[PDB]
Amino acid sequence: TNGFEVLTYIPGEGHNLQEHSVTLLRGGRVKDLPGVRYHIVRGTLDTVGVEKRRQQRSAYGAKKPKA
Amino acid sequence: NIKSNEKRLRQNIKRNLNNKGQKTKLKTNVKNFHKEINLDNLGNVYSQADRLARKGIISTNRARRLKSRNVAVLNKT
Amino acid sequence: RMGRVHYPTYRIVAVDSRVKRDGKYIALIGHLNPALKENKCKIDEAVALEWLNKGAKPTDTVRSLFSQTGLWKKFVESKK
Amino acid sequence: MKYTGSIFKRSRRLGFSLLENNKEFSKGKKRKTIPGQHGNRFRSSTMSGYAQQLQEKQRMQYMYGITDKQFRRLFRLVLKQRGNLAVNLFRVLESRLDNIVYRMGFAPTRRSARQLVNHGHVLLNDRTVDTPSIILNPGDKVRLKAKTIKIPIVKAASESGVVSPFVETNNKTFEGTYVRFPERSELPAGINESYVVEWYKRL
Amino acid sequence: TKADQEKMSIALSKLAEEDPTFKTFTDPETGQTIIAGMGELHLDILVDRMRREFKVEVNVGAPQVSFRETFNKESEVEGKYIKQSGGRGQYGHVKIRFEPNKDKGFEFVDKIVGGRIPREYIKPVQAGLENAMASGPLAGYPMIDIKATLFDGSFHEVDSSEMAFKIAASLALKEAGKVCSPVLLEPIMAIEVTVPEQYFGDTMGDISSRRGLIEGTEQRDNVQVIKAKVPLKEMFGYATDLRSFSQGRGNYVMQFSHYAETPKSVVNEIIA
RNA sequence: UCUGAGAGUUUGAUCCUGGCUCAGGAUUAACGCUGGCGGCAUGCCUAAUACAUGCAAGUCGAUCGAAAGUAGUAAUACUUUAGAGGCGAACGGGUGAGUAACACGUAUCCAAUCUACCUUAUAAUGGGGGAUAACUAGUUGAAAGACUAGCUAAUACCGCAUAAGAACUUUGGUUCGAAUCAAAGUUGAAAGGACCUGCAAGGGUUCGUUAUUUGAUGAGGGUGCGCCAUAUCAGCUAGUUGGUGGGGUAACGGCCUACCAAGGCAAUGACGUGUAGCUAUGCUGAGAAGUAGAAUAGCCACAAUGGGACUGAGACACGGCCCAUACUCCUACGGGAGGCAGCAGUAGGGAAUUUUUCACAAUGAGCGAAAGCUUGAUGGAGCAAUGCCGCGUGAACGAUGAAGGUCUUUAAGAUUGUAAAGUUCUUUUAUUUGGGAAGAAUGACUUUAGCAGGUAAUGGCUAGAGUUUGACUGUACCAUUUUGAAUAAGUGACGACUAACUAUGUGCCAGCAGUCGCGGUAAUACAUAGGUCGCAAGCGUUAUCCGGAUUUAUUGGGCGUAAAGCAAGCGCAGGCGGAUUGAAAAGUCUGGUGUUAAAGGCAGCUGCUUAACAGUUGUAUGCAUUGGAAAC
Repeated sequence: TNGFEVLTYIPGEGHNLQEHSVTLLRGGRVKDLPGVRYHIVRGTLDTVGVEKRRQQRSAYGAKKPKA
Repeated sequence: NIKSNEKRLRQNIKRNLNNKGQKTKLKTNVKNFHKEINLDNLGNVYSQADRLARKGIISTNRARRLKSRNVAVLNKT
Repeated sequence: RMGRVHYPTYRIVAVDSRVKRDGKYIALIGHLNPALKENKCKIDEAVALEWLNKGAKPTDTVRSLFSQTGLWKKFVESKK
Repeated sequence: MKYTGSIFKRSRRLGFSLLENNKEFSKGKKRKTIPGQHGNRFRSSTMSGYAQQLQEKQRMQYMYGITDKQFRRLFRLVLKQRGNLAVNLFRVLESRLDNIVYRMGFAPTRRSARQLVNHGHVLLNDRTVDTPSIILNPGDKVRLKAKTIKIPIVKAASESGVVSPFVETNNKTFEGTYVRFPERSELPAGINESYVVEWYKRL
Repeated sequence: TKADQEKMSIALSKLAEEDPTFKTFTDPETGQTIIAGMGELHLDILVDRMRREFKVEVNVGAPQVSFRETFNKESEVEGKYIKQSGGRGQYGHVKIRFEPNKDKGFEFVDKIVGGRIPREYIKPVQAGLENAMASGPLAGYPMIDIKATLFDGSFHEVDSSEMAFKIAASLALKEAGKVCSPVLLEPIMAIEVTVPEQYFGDTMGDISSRRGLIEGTEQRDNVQVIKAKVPLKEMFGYATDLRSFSQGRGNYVMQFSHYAETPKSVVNEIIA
């Protein structure tokens, strides 16, 4: 919504990003690409997460470990 | 909200007119004294301006300044 | 009030009736705790005389307390 | 955890016990190795001073059933007064209600004492006590609220325990009095308290 | 507009929370609002209550739906992977006769009897077809329940990275897939219409115009509840056409019958 | 008693200069998973963007005329306000856009300032006139109202006279730019109300009016020093600078004006530009210091934007007045009404930060003599894991390890694990029944007695008893108060950095990450399973400032080869300097005094079951005067 527009890296197994979707951008850094220092944090207004990852569930937004 | 502000809205206008009248007669006496300097004019100025200085129209500081500046030219004769 | 919710506080403070609470003032006369009232109050008994002698009479809610302490008796000596 | 509900694992991993030794009663193998499954020949991956400092910190903390943030709060209050803070930390920690409750022979474990205290089964200074987070002062007694004196556990364990030398009690009326501060050479301990003092860098 | 869609969603969630008189569906086909209406007036009330209050510009769209796919049984394909990349050798040579079936689901058949390709290299490329069965060679229409039989294959002993296999799997399947000229599979449904048997002429004519099979009536002993086989591609307008033909006296219910073979008049519309 | 933690990384290996990250605390905080409970604290950082509706300061009949009512032929006792008049609306309440400057902070001076209302004493409260609202009448209209004639009253207004003291000018006493004290000329005061004693008589009593005299209060005014960056901002400035005369301000002054005259400030950074509420302080650091200036408190700033002015002691006024501008609302289109950066609340933005709440019980304010009235200040409630803190999901017996998972992958056995199965005890919390306080002995009212200048009395002050005020709360707390462990666990990591390892799937692919980097057929580094550890009703994730970091080095670094000694020289100003003596003491050293608010840092104490907290007892740099010391 502000002036600058930038790149980001999509984490997690698979993805739910095709095109034209609103999402949440968070600070960070990835050491594989030039200038990509942003993270699209999953579990946001539109993108769903890696439904399974119970070891890491604060990131890669997922529910509680299966009952 | 407010219920009696219009009271002061209409109250001051007539009082302001009265104060304008007092100020105008004060200025008339001052001009009369300025036309020619003599004791009777200064006495009339005193008798008609001390009452104004009594009430809250012109503070006594300005009245004292005015009479000092008048008695200066009175004593310049 | 000042201090703590459900545990009020009001310092007996010398001030003139011009401004709000907890602001500019002149002297700190003392304090009273209404949370435990057993006829006791922090009063200097000397500076309050100077405060009373320069106008600015204290808050109306302390007159009975000062009469209990014994300040009115020595203050009304001026009008005697 | 304030109420772990499992202490034998900690005892086996640490080789220590809150009591003298009662956490090995031959219910199967009596093994002093680490619990779980990590190999009986492995010990650890990092064994620096940090590791042993942390190990002693956990030992001391879990010997009392206290949380870490409250431990830091206690250390902060300890920094107020000065002296030999190494033994002063032990002295202040033992001043907690349940510690002296065990030192009174009232109940074998601090967890049992906490369960007794919280449910309203203890009286002190004519006020009901529901927490053991009370800084005990020299010259204070503790009643038992005689309505709840009918607890079988305390009645049975009053005589079958050991009374610390810095506390007294008229166990016939089941009321005890704090005599003086605890000492290092009178209580069973071998903890390197200097490691505890040095480890916490929050202050 | 995308932001228009966002604020429309924000407004319609509240509208559904306040006035329950319609539903809202979002399908993963392309992203479309399937709304429940009562004639055009319902959607006019929708757009009015949206634009006069929320200050939204919006234009309604046409019903967009997909179709399943099934192509002719080919004979051979020539999948080649030639490139010097990856810091090593990249290679792959795949020949598959691709056989769609309507009896069971997907199953993989290994016709590499001599073992010219390793077993450990089969399972990924299998999944590649299973990851390529979602997108066809024309537009991505769903390939459902299709069998794959690896007739022949070859690789490089110290080269031919594994991914290239599945990378080649989509390549050749496209080429012959273009040649195969696939036929569509349309979702055929059943329409139950209760009619007082006094306006059935218009309804029956509209159903006939909508590519259906009608040669009579079947009545519930006092009122006729006719069942008609319908294609989904044109029923949306047919809703209001039937509504106006019967003066709104006759309603219906939609149920999922099955997927049926398509004529050429449907497949000639597969691409522009 | 008090004051300083390291580790990783460039090379075959090593040293060195230098950079980055991790190991620390924290908030005006958010995101994902969750999820007992109390207290305290906190809750638009962005759009000073608009704002629906109601509420946000009124009061005085013991001030006045007019108008209704209760009962009473009349007089009347009381409740009311449409209006006049009096006081107060200039407080309190918020918001940080402009302002980089005597605005703020600090010590000060007003031989330049007013100060109603409160404190002190005093000359006193004399006498008349004309007034106009409401009301009555006539037009207009839907109301809205306004317009036009008539009558009224005062503490409203304007005159008549008396003055201690004041003001003004001459004469004489008199001062470290001016002031004291005498005689004289001149000149100006108002208004009554309530009550008592009296037949009337007058007098007294209470409020209050006017001229004073006192302090205090509050505000204003100029200066010392301190107080952001930028030289890719070299000259800025014309009421600007100064004399004279007048005007004017509350006073002093180009503050304004008429004439005359031409400097002021600057390289020690004007001026221009960018940014910004300042201060006590929050946080970090041992400190010198760095960072932000949320609550809270003081100051100024503005009140849709910009100009003005009246009112009053106090304004150029958050919700007074006029105009212009932009915006917005209503209208029977004649004309009107309006400003939530007051309280909640709505729109929009943003990732995002509360309910369109109960009462003046406590405090304050305004009026009133009081019963009292207004109080969106305030006291509360409620939402909000937003933070801090206590607090629970029980406790004690109970196998050669129940079943089973997992592992041993090869079973024999280990492990999950006294956890469980089972036994006993118990109810914080939960559910039910009862009692149920403090916060308020504050203010008045009425009966008693006393005090005082005083009287015939009535009124003001103190001592005594009774009337009561509680929104919160069925709160807290407890009670043979019923039942029963019952109603209550998560989240990150497990190669090393820094704590804890194994199996299966995955074959430079899917995928990881703050750092080193793992994965090309055995991944302890991916996915997952078991187990383990680090915190905890929270846990982790990104952003901010600090520590680490002597990584802007006064504390506490360098310039030969790594960045860095100008190409060299002459030198303005500045900075720094041979020895002896004297004088004062410009700083310094060292006393006293006054000033550095409150709250807050730190130490002790006290009541909150207890810590969290709050209160109290002290402490805290700096400034100016004053006396010593004269080594520098």
